Amino acid sequence: TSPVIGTPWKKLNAPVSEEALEGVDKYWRVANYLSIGQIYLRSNPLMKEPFTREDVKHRLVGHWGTTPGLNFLIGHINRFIADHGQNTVIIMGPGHGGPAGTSQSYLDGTYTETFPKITKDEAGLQKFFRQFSYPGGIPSHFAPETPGSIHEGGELGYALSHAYGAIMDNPSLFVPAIVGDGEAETGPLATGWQSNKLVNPRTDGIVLPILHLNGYKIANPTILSRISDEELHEFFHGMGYEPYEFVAGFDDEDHMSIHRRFAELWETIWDEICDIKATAQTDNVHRPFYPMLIFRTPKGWTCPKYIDGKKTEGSWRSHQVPLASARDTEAHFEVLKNWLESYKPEELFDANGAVKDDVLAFMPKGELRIGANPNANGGVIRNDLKLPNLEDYEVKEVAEYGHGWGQLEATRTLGAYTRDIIKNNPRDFRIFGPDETASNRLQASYEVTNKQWDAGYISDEVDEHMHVSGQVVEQLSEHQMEGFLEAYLLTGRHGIWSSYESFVHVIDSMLNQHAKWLEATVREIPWRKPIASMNLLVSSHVWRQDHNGFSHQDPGVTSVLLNKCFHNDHVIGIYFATDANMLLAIAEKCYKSTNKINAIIAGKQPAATWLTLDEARAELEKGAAAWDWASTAKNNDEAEVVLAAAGDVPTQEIMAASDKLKELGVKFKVVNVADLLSLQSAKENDEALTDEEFADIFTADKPVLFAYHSYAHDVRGLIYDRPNHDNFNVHGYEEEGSTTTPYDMVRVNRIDRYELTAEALRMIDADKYADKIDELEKFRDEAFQFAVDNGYDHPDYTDWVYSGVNT
Amino acid sequence: TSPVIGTPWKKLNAPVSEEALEGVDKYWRVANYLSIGQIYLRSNPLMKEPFTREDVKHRLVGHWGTTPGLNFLIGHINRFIADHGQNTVIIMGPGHGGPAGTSQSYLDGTYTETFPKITKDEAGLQKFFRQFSYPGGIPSHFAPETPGSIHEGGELGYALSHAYGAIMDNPSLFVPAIVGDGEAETGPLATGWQSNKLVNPRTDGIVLPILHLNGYKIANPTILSRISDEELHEFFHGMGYEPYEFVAGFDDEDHMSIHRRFAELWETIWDEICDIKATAQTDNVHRPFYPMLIFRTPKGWTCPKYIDGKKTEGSWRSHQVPLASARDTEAHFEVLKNWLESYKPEELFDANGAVKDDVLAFMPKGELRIGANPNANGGVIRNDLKLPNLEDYEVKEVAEYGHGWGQLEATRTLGAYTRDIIKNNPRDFRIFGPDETASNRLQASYEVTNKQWDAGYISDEVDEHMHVSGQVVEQLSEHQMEGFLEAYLLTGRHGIWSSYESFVHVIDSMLNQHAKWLEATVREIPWRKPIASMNLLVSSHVWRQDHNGFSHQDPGVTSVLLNKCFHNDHVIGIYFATDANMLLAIAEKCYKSTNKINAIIAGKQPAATWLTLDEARAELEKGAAAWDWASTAKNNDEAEVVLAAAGDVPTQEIMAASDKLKELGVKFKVVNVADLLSLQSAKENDEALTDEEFADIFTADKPVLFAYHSYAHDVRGLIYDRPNHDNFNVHGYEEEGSTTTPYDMVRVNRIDRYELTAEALRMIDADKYADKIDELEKFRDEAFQFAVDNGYDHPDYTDWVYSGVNT
Ligand SMILES: Cc1ncc(C[n+]2csc(CCOP(=O)(O)OP(=O)(O)O)c2C)c(N)n1
Ligand SMILES: Cc1ncc(C[n+]2csc(CCOP(=O)(O)OP(=O)(O)O)c2C)c(N)n1
Ligand SMILES: [Ca+2]
Ligand SMILES: [Ca+2]
Repeated sequence: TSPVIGTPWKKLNAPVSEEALEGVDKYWRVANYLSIGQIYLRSNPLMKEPFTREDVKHRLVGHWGTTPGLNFLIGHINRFIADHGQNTVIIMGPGHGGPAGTSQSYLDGTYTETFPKITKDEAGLQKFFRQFSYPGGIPSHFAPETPGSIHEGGELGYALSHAYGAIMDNPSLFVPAIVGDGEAETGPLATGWQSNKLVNPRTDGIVLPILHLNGYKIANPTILSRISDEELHEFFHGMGYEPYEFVAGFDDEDHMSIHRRFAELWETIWDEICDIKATAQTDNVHRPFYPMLIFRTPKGWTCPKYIDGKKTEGSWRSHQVPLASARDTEAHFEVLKNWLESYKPEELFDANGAVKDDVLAFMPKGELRIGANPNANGGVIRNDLKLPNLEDYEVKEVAEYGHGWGQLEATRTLGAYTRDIIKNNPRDFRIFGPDETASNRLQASYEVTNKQWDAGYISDEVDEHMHVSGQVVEQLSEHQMEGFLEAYLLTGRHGIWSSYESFVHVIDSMLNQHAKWLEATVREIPWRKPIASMNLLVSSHVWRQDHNGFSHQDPGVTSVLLNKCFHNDHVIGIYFATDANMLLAIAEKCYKSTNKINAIIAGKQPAATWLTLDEARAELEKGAAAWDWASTAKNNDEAEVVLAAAGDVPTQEIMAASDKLKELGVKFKVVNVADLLSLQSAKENDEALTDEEFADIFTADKPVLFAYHSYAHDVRGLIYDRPNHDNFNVHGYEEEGSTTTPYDMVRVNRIDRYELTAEALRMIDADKYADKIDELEKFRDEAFQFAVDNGYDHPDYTDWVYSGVNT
Repeated sequence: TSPVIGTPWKKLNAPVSEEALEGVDKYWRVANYLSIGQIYLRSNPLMKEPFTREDVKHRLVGHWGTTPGLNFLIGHINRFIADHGQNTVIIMGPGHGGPAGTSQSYLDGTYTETFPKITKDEAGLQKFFRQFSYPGGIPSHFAPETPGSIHEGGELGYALSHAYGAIMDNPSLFVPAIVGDGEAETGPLATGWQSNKLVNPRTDGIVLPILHLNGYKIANPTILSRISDEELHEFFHGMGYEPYEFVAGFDDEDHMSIHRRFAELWETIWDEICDIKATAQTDNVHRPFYPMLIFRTPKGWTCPKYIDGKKTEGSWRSHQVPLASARDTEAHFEVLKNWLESYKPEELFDANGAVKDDVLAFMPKGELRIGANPNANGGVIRNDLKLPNLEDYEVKEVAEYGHGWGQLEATRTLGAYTRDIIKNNPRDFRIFGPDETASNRLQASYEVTNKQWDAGYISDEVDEHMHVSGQVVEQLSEHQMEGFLEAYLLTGRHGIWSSYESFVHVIDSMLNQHAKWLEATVREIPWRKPIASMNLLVSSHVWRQDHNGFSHQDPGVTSVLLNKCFHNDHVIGIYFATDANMLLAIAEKCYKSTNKINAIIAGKQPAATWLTLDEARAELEKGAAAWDWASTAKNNDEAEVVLAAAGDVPTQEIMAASDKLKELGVKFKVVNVADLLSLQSAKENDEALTDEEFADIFTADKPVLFAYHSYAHDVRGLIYDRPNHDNFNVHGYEEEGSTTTPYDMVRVNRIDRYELTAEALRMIDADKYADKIDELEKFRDEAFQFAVDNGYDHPDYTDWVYSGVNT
């Protein structure tokens, strides 16, 4: 569970001291100086004579525009943290403001504690400026290499989904979430505002949304800066917020007047947030209007108003660098010098290059610091879940009645197990769902918890399994559900979410950014401790989207995840729950895992159980296993064909084909694949089957019929350098299907049992079996015609039960 | 359950027809005519010449002031019921407006269907005017003898508690509840207004409170008529009502315009109530402001404006009769004649004496009639409870280890039993409690239902066992709990309420009124089918109010109920649950019971269990038993003294005395009274023990030591004519006690085991035993001193178990 840090939700009960504001104004000046430093200077950080074009970087990389606004807010938030003792994480939406985030960590001391080479003197300062967005150095964004970051802000949109995920089950946590006014135009951001109806002010922390209304994005004004102020205020009132607006920097008002006005506005906002938290201890079923701050300042604030007779301060022109070169002419270098000199660094550093005591006296200490708070390194908070005994959830009937028994909905088993994990790990585990938790059969969790809902209630006849507090959250937004969970994990908790397989593609780009976050962490951030995995139940999959049709038929997230499977990062898991027992073995491995995205493809549709839990754990350990109890061949040499499957439905059809092939006395080895990456080149993936183990399972020389859940391309790409790879006949999804029957779905994708049988016969001897083949092909048309005439599948398809069952 | 009658919550969707409103004014006129007739005329209803002073009544008995106003309202309600098809019960707050309710029943034709002797002609009018409030006739109030009444309104103040009880689990029922402005000054009424936070507009019906603001009570203006209209409006709004005011009859405005205005306002109020009922099918968690009608009309409306130079219309002087006598002078007869003529009775009756057809054409028919509605005759709705199996609740351990076993809280047993009653009779059974349901140990109910609460919710940390709908209701008003349950039974449902014994006295007057309702019903109202019994758990009793003290120590309710045990009405049960097993037997008896007020005196303290369920049934069947197993005497001749207890605690002390009498070789009978009315004079009660059965149990010649739960005066008055009654030595509560120990409570009322032992010896041989008697007296003064010194009771009192226990 999240730790209670400092003295939360405390009013100052006194005006902000003048000496604190002089601190903030000094922070701002030194942060802006460090920020311009990182962008423009390779050397001479303090402009010791001689200071020349030689000291300026050859390529200017990084963003000024957003930065001075961020520096202003973080200065004021640091003052606020020290005065109040408030557990604070910032979300930097404008992640391209990376200079503001590195400057923060430097100034609060966490940069030097984390990277000892980066000292507090002229030497460290030189290295600090140079290394920014520099080969062999650190990124342009508020990346995971930055202490204080749980949000890089590279792909804009997720500032609010992450803020709200961070405060869930974290009642002492305050999150200023700084939202770009351009970011506000993305879809993900636009729905994120609505998150204030899915958090409770007693059991969760508090998000303060801050609209960085600097008027501009890259090359355009922003919608929200160019609509009437009355429309802007209404918009945020209508999303359940109390909008405050701060305007500064558009006139000659002196900086200390600005700090006084801001510090007083912030404390008035803070006082309302404390009354919300005090009220929540008595009444947490009435949703308050949560403050938010419209922060309207000029983009590029404090840079030169004009450069080359073009407007730069208060323009889109300041977004990257207001001055495109400092090397090209004397005059341009002069501009950089007067700009850097405008902050008066001579008042900010002592002789040996360190920031003066009186610049940092107001700052917070120890774990309250932005860069040192454990919420911003949630692995140090993360505990192992108390897991219940896996054996308690096993489908025992496989052992009694034998392989292929029953018509169980596999995902109900993961539902029972996940229920009891929530029972034993209250406040540490959450399920998210895009209005699909029940549809994906995880509703067993409602036995120990509720859907968290902090909008209106109306009736017990409709409002089932809802409470203002609960470990399940649903909104119809893959972006919200991915976003919430990501931040929950990054702040040291655990969970899972489910989606219909086709609509996983809505958050492909979020999976990408989270993969990339994890790739960077395992590679080069050993201080950033492991977080619980992002566990995604991919269900209501293509083969059984026969009730919804072509729109809902796309297993392609497999292809997308395969694009994050390099360099032995081991940050991606792709699992095919063959059955309920294999789903348990995968759930066990995923729930115990850290630093991964786990895709678990599992049918929710009635299907057979093939494996005992013991057999499934043994198979999962390797990723693929021969099924000796289903093989007719006793060794590889005897085997005329290999029948391999990956997925509940490809396994059903391959297992049905095996039975028809066994009636013709064919010698065939059956193979199951639960771990896609177990098939990956041994050269790329040191956890994959060895080429000797691969050859053992799939044989060295025989024809392999491979029925795959997703697109054949997936497998054909993975096994390019595997032994016997040219003898893989890989059938998968083929962009065929509609509103039809389960049999038609596999038929039309040439993965139905009758086709898989015919293909095996073709691969053994098309001549010897030309007749049986022809008969199979005629049966396929017969079986379709049956569906069209009757409106359900032929009973040969429907009523089949593995020969190996005793009924 | 309560039946769905007519087309409930229907909008009219058109103006009221002129024809309908002509109807209502005729109704008003004829009902004013029938009402003055009942008060003043013994003969010659239609004033056929000669009409003289000899057609008047000698004694003028009945109330006018309220009646014209009631007649106006009832008329307009009948128009409403007929146009809409609305399930409707009225509550006549000013029950002294009896003439209005009888007038109603005659006109709707339920009077002639119930009393075929009272026909629709001059002959029937003559019987009808005579019979009213007249020897060997019918009462002055809206008594139970009147179809449409479930509320006499003799004892003012219960109008709203009855209205709100009536609507509970009755979603089709509409209850216009007419409240006197004088009734409003009473406590029970003043608190009754708040019942709108304890009812739900989906699962319960609607009460429309109508304040009959006629300006006056008997001799005084009413407070609510002489405060500003602004305060009046704010008052009702503050109590969660939408107040509507109708002012009429204080100017020369024509009757037909008054009708037009009123019907408009009525249909506007009805449209609101329909919108409330429609909304509630979707949102029944948000409490609406319920409409209420301030009806401001002159008291005595349509009486002479003056009589003998005294203001009568719009004055307290019309309260009874504005015409003090119609026989004292001729002038006074003229005033009566003129008054009766101003309704133009020749337009209302045909020369036959039938009320014409144009007068009733507008009226409701069938079961929608105020008279015919089954909710006003609840017995016709009353089903038997599906009762669970009494054996399933038995304390089995008395068989195992013998009489006197355990320290169980008896009320917990009653509570598990009643829990299962609710579970099996959903929407048919209710528990009421004045914030004492848990304190009296009846909270097992919370397993299957909740406390009904329709004010605000705030937190799951305080709002336990509470839903907007449930079968348990709690307010800190004994008047509300008693009132709600009364109306719940009258409308043909079942329930129980519990109270601290002392505080049952708050509602003595309501026990009186309901007993009298039941007395009259069983005597001469066979058409009024039998209603479920008013079952009252009387716990937290005098002996174990050692924690609260003197104020909480009053078992008087027994004394009060005995004053309603006559004529073999059998409308009062007074039971003492000896233990949990006696309580189950007493409970089943009460829950199957009808047309009774059952008072069940049972302790909630840890006590011994004396009887199996079979010994309990047996003992309860007759209402007293000899405990063979307890007696040392094997017959009545051998016995030296009879020990008798009524009540758990007297039973304990008597049984402990019995063990000290046993260890001195004394021979004694042990008797237990469970049903107090079994000791009643067999002259007075044909269910009481016969003088033979009595003398058998209590011997005919032996001295009887009687430990009585309550005041000794009770038993001393009940047995005045019983065998061996002068030999009864009755110890009971004697207004001694404080905040003290359990022993000191019995000690200071001379009913402790040591005094009971001493008295048994004093009644055998004051002299032979003067050494044991003196020693017992010295231990009483020595165990009290132990308790003062150590603050718990002497181990001899505390650790005692009956002889006949243990493995
Ligand atoms: C999803 C996405 N689309 C496009 C971009 C490219 N992009 C990066 S910064 C930016 C403008 C952002 O402006 P705003 O949020 O207003 O930031 P600020 O003014 O604070 O720099 C754009 C289009 C992106 N990073 N992410
Ligand atoms: C508790 C109680 N106290 C006193 C009375 C005696 N009583 C009968 S009528 C009456 C006045 C009632 O006036 P209101 O309710 O305003 O009746 P209305 O004006 O409709 O005649 C009184 C004091 C009573 N019935 N009940
Ligand atoms: Ca911007
Ligand atoms: Ca009155």
